[PDB]
Amino acid sequence: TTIVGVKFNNGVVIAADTRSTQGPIVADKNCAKLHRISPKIWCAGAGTAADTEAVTQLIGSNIELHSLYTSREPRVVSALQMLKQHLFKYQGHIGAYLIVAGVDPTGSHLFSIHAHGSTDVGYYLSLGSGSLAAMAVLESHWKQDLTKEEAIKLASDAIQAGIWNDLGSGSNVDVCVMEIGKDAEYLRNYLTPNVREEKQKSYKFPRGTTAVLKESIVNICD
Amino acid sequence: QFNPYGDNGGTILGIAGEDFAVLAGDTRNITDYSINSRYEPKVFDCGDNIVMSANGFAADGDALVKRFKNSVKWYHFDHNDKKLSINSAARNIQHLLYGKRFFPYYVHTIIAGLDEDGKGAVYSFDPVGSYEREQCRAGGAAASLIMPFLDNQVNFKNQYEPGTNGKVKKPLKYLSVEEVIKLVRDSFTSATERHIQVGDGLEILIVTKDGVRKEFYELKRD
Amino acid sequence: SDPSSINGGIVVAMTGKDCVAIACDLRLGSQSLGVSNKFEKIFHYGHVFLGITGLATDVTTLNEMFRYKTNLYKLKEERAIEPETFTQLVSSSLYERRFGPYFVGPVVAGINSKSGKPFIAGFDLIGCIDEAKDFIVSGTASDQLFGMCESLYEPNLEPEDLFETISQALLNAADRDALSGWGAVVYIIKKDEVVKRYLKMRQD
Amino acid sequence: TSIMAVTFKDGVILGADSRTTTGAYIANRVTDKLTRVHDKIWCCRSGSAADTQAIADIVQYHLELYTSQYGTPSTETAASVFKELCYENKDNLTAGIIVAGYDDKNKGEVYTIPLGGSVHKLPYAIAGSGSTFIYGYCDKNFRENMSKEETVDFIKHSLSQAIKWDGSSGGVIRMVVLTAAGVERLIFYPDEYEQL
Amino acid sequence: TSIMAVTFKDGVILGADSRTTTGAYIANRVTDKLTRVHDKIWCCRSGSAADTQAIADIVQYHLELYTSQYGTPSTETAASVFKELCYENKDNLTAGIIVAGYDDKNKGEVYTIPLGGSVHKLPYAIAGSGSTFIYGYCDKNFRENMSKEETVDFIKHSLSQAIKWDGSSGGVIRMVVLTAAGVERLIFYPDEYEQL
Amino acid sequence: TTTLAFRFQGGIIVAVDSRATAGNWVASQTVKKVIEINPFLLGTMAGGAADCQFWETWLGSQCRLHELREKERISVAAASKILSNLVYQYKGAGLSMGTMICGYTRKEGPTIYYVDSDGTRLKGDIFCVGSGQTFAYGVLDSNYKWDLSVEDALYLGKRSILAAAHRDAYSGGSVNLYHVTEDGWIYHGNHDVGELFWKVKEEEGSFNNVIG
Amino acid sequence: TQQPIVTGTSVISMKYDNGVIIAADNLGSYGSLLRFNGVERLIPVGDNTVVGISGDISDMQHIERLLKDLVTENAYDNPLADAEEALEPSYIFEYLATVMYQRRSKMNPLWNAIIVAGVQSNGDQFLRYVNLLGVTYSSPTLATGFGAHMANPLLRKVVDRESDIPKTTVQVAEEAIVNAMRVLYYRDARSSRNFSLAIIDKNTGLTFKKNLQVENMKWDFAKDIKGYGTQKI
Amino acid sequence: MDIILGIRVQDSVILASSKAVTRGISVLKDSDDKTRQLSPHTLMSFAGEAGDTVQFAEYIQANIQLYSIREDYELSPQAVSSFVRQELAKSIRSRRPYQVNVLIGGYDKKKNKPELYQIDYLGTKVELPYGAHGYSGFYTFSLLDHHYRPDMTTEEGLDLLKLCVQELEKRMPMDFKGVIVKIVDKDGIRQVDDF
Amino acid sequence: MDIILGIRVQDSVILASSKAVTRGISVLKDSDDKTRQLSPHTLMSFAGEAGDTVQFAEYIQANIQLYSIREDYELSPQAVSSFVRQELAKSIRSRRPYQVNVLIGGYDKKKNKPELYQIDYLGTKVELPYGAHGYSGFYTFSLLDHHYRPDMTTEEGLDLLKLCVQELEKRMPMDFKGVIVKIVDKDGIRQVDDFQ
Amino acid sequence: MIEHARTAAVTHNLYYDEDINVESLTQSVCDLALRFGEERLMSRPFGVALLIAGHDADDGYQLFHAEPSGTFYRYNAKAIGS
Ligand SMILES: C/C=C\NC(=O)[C@H]1NC(=O)[C@H](CC(N)=O)NC(=O)[C@@H](NC(=O)C(=O)[C@H](C)CC)Cc2ccc(O)c(c2)-c2cccc3c2NC(=O)[C@@]3(O)[C@@H]1O
Ligand SMILES: [Mg+2]
Ligand SMILES: [Mg+2]
Ligand SMILES: [Mg+2]
Ligand SMILES: [Mg+2]
Repeated sequence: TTIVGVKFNNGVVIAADTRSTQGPIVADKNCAKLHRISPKIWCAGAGTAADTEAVTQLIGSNIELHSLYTSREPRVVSALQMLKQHLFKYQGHIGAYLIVAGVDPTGSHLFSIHAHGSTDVGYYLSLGSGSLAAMAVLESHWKQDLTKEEAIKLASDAIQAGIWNDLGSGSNVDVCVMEIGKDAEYLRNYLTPNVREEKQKSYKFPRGTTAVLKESIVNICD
Repeated sequence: QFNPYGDNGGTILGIAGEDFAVLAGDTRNITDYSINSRYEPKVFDCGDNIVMSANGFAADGDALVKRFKNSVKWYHFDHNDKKLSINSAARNIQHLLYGKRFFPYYVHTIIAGLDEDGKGAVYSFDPVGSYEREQCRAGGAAASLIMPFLDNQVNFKNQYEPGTNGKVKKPLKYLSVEEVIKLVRDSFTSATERHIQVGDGLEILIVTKDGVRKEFYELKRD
Repeated sequence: SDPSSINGGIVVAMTGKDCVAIACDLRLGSQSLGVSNKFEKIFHYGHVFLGITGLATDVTTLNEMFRYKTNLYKLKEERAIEPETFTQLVSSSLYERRFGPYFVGPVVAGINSKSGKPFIAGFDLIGCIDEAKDFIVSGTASDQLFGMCESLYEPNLEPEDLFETISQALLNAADRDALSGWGAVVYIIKKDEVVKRYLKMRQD
Repeated sequence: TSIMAVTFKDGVILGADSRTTTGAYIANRVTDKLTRVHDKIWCCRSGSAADTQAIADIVQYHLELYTSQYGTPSTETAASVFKELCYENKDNLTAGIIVAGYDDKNKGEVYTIPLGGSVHKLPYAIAGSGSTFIYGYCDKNFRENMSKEETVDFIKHSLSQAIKWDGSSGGVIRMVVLTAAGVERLIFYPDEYEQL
Repeated sequence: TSIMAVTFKDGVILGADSRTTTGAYIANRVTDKLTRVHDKIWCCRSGSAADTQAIADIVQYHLELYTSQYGTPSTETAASVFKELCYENKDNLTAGIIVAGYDDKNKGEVYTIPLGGSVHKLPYAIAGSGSTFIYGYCDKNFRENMSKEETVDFIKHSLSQAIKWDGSSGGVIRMVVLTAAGVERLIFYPDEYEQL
Repeated sequence: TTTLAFRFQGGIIVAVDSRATAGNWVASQTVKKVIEINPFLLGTMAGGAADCQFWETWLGSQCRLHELREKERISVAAASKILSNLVYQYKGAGLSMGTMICGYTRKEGPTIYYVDSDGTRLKGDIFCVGSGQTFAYGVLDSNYKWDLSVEDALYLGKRSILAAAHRDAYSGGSVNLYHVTEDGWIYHGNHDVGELFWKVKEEEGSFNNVIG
Repeated sequence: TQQPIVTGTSVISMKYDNGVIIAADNLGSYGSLLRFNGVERLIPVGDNTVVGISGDISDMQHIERLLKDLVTENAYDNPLADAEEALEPSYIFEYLATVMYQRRSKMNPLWNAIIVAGVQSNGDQFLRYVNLLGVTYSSPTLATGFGAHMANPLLRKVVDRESDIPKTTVQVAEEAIVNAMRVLYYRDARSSRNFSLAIIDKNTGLTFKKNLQVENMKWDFAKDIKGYGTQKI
Repeated sequence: MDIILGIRVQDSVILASSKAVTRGISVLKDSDDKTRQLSPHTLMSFAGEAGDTVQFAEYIQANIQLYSIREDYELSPQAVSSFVRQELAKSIRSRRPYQVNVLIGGYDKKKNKPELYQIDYLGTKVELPYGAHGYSGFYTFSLLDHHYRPDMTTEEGLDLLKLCVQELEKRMPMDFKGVIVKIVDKDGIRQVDDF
Repeated sequence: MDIILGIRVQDSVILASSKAVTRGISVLKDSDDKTRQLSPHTLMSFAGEAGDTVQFAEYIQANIQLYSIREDYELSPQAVSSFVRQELAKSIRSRRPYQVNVLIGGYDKKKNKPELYQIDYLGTKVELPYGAHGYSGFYTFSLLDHHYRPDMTTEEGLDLLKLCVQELEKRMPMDFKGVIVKIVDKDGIRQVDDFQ
Repeated sequence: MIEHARTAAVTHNLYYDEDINVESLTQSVCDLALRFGEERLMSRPFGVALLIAGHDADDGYQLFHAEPSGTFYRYNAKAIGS
């Protein structure tokens, strides 16, 4: 997994790969890792995928309840504090590492949360297996006062570095942009550089190839 | 604390034909979740129409290949430049491997060539030298992913004649060199798709009664 | 001694043109010793199908619990549960025991009654949803099934062809696994017709 | 991690580095290791980032409630809150915290709490991984009732030596000055303290 | 144990403490941690007393034989002998040795050899348990081509701070000055360097 | 792995499977677990694959050496004890081999020896070694008779290997069957377990629990 | 050697149209302590080979002595030590790799990762790697430690395949190497701002630059970072 | 361990259980009935950890008897097997789980059919024509798979169990001191006088 | 373990040895003779680790036969017992010791007296009227201590051993598949045709 | 000499799963001849000549004369002795 977040002058972008692996085996070649805590607060996950998904959904539900209670737009600091307190409560046993970006009434926010309950703030962040490779791109190409397209390109290039030079990442690149004045735009498969080449032969078997002992219709209706 | 063994990934496959043999392997060499090289060949021509690969610990593989090449050199020197038969090479490799029975070469070995009758031949060796001649054999990381596929398309396993209701099995045939090349490329593309340690490139050595030729094909780099 | 490898078994689901398929092995054994050749792993709730691989007792417990939950769901909503809703239910039920997990690998398959969309999904022992459109695999021969599927599959398969493909994949993966085999079943699920066929394979 | 707090005639100054590393990889090189628990009561944290952040958040909550109920807390009160949280949960916490405050009654005060929850009031306190490398220098270069400029220089030199020798420390030197005039944040970049 | 060696314009000076402890008990409080391997080549020892003593005895034997055969050895030669003995037996040795010598050609030289047998030539070298506490001070107070008095003062202050902070060091500060004039042995008692 | 050997009036019957596994992954099903030591001596490969194969081939070389030195066929006891002494010299070093050396000599008649990596050397009449030794033992001990014909003894060995391959998960692939008389050994074919199961089920009326 | 003591961090190297470039920091770390500076980890052998060693510094000095002895032995009874019969990079590599694999096989390895970079007699660029396990691999970009994780992506963006080597200039390769050194200094706790860099060009020869420093560092944005989430001052 | 065998012949279920309980190097008893009559037409044989077996068996027995008294009705063998499987599945993840393996043999009067269930200490239930717990199966199955016919009579099943017991007495490293054999049919549960 | 029993009657020594060899969960053989005729008037029964038993027994047999051939004389049972005890005592401190327990039954023709020796894998030799190796003694002794009389005939000793075998077949968790019984008297070593 | 020749033949068979060539066997035997002198040496050279006949697939039928001089010759017909 390779996830990155980059803040630009008018908001924040996050990006991730789309390769979920069960050990050395690729389980899903198009697993979206960008989750939605709130309509304009998103987060990329790494580590125990089930733990990340579950804590993100729980904090998103509680944040939606909080917004319906306070009649105010959700805030990134609130999701940050709730995630951090829960993770610290379970003493890192929830193996979730998140890069949480968002736009709220207070502005743009980009943070990172670790499984044990620590949080970091920065303009560019990277987490996951390829987090080093992506970071190599970031530290090489990040500057203050980035434009939207500049930050998008930087995040996509960091994710591409994680895809090419890290065995834990690959496939496509998902992006989510959150600008101050607009809605959040979730570009699923923003870049698809790993299209599979056409197979050398078709393996459509001639019907009747498999030996069948007995067939019986099963009534699914009631 | 010093572990004298390491894993470099990789996948090799050898298919024996009627009048030819083919030994192919991915050109990717890795360590943990990082890529060490995208073209470090492991399928070597050792002369006398004998191609050899020892996939696994790259150091042990290189050592075993070097020792076998030296053994072929000394065999030519000591026995009137007699050509080394593939079965003789297999027995010599068994003895080489079992020499380090208690410090095994952490490599699965596959050699390919032509037998004394001019037929294609492939021999497989476990790390300590248990050897067997087989029609098709894959070894390495994606071995578990390729060996069943071969059973379905090389030996026609579980494939029965259409319309015979599983009474008559599929008639076995000798696949052409083009067919085995197709099958090898499809196997390696699928391995690149589903295995993180396979990709970058596929190098095929084809041993016919006219000698050894090469065929290189690009693979996905994720 | 691995709780997922004491009893053994394999399940694989695939999709095609307006159809899905879900297949499983029929083997149950105490490691080396094979005990039962009639342990089917594909259960059905309404028009959704669930194949569970892993520790057999957890498989049966999950089957019973999900039957319970789907029955209560139908009694409350007065409608049959859809594959996506059941997938979410399986994920939530699995994660509910995150620190005391069920050593299983559920796989859901079906066709959405209202939209006709073929839908398959997989899970790990803690409920991580793996929603692939091509195929989902689980069991002791997960790697062999992965190879067979990534090699044989091509999208938009008719039921009679998807059956052959999934059956060949399951058989050639089970013959490469010592803890899988002893029979196999394949369900071909269409919008209004679901057929179940027992396969003939090696009993070793 | 290299942290310190020094009391000078006008108040107190906390100083720290900005390098938080997971092993040998610099996870964050712009970390703000100076945390505010009250308007003029700050803390330098060392050790488990999660533990230190949780302790600081709980102390800030308790001090906000104390402010709302009984007025401005003394530096000693924040020190005791930190001490309670660290000592009672010593078997599950890995945090060493220096607490520096300024109140017109007691001037400026510094309390260091190492592992175990012990609390020690000191004129100047140093802590963290790099502190071991500047124990001598500080003891040879510390004076009481210093001025703002010389106290900043002392903290800068100490943290520069700590960063130079301890690989676990680095980045930029951040200082927080608590005086009657208020709270001032100073930053010194590597191109400045490396040439010292 | 706290040991160091400093090169000044007239030659070199080795300095050490005198506290050898078996655990928390001060086994010997008058230990002579400065050992002579040649007339103007000495070594400061840290670590396993048995290992350091055996290494020093074997080095003294080899240097005596070198003197008998090929004349007076260079400081680098004794450094290389120490390096061989430590590196080849790294799996069975726990010793860190500083070697300081004076020869009219190269003036004074200092070679520190830590664990593992690596040899590093330095203008001034520090080692031992207390060294970690004086890494900063020394780097801030060391200068090249100092005078004899200034070198003695530098070593005295560094070892005094190390003794103050490191409990494994203590006793009296022992120094050996190697110059063209010869070998001088200096001792400084606690009642002197504690007030520094 | 399941290997069996038993002596009867017609000679010796040897029957092995062909499955080699590394855990749950069947590495191969074309393994030859009967090692043709020489035209008169056979060995069963149960245990460590490379260990058994290498050391039984070395045993064959030593038997050829003995025949060159003494101008006389080596006795089954002699070769079995050679292998036993070798493995005892390698005892504790990590070898794992449970093999049966079977032969038919003029002095000894039909003779079967069990030699294991622990140095145990046992002359016997009915021996089963491997993960599925229990199943073949059951079948044989139930249906064994010294007065069996060559055909019936061959079928009994094949059926015991079949039962083992069915129940045992680590045994399977194919059945290799050998018949050893005084004039040497005779190969009686390689029978694929997949088809042999259905044939035996239809002809024997057995394996009723399985449906086909 | 069973446990490294004084350790050397990353080493980086790449190929360009006319040769190779290698670089390494000048830091000897005593674990977490940045104990020694000015420790040269690039060892030149002749006018066509540079060996970059990362790991146990004692074993690095042992390899230095071994390389010097190899040069001395190749000088013996060799009137062509100046020309055809001079030490080629491939010879030095293969020797070091044999030594490393032997030390591994004896359960007493040289705790090092070595990158041999040079130009052969025929002008071909030689870049190869060995480690304490004896593993050998060659790629247009090669790095050790954190180098292999961070510098390799940046350097591969310049030369992803062999076909990119003829197009890459010496200036591009040197700039990429300097950028990789800066990135390592950013995100490697055991890195040093002072490093050394060797360029082996089949035409220019061996250029060895010592005492180089990381320049043009971006640290201003650190002033805007406040707290770890909710804090503002 | 202890020998627990079961076979399902036409209109009957035969259960065999070792008579030996040995703690240490001394065989404490050679006449142990490792079965519990759950209901007049359902018997359960048990083996495993000392103490847990008898406790779990008597607990299940009490529960089944209470159900039969409350509803004035005998639960089908399938229902009893499901109940025992749920009990064992709840046990496996408890503080101290039950390490007991059971064979349930019953005669479903509603179907007039014999039913045999094998359940382990983990809660793995299977309905099989022949079943065994422990190492016993490792031998017995090989015989049964060959000599079992679905239309077998009760005497044929007894002879088959005798062959299995002979094989166990030959190739087992332990002397289980014979077996107690019980037959469950439409007329209830009876004990073979001598096997 | 394997059952190894021996009794010494007025004019004979009777040895009982298990017929069962079991590797794993399968009894490989039910007719195993766990004895080796060392000399025409001296037999030795053995039990213990697989392989070591037969190897040690045949080694002792070869040595005793070589001595009897060289000196044309049969060594007394005491000499053979001392030799095997010395062999086992040398074995215990070797790299891979012999884990074999033996009972030696002989008839000293020079004394015309029966003699029974018990030796374990450690080299602990004792001359006893009745002896047993393994758990067997834990039962058999209790019988023998009551039912053994020095003037017992060979038939009385056989009946006593049969009673011991019955008790073992009753209260042992193992089926040793009967015992092979051998009688050593003035006329040599003979085997009882049937003992059950 | 005969023992060494037999051992070399069977060892080449074990190592290469093939029959040793006649010339190779004759050379291996001759290699022992000059291993004499004053434990890699013996007291005296051999006092016997050998006619080594054989057949291999490479050179067909072959006859060799092997002397204690370590030298061997291929004869179409050779007589040695009195
Ligand atoms: C073949 C007929 C009967 N014999 C078997 O059938 C047995 N061996 C095998 O399959 C495979 C062959 C193959 N090509 O896979 N051997 C290895 O892998 C080798 N292991 C290795 O190199 C390793 O250490 C790595 C961890 C593996 C990559 C050789 C070896 C080494 C030490 C051993 O103690 C054994 C085997 C061993 C002994 C007793 C029984 C078994 C063994 N090993 C098992 O795996 C098995 O259990 C199986 O039964
Ligand atoms: Mg890949
Ligand atoms: Mg990648
Ligand atoms: Mg199978
Ligand atoms: Mg089977």
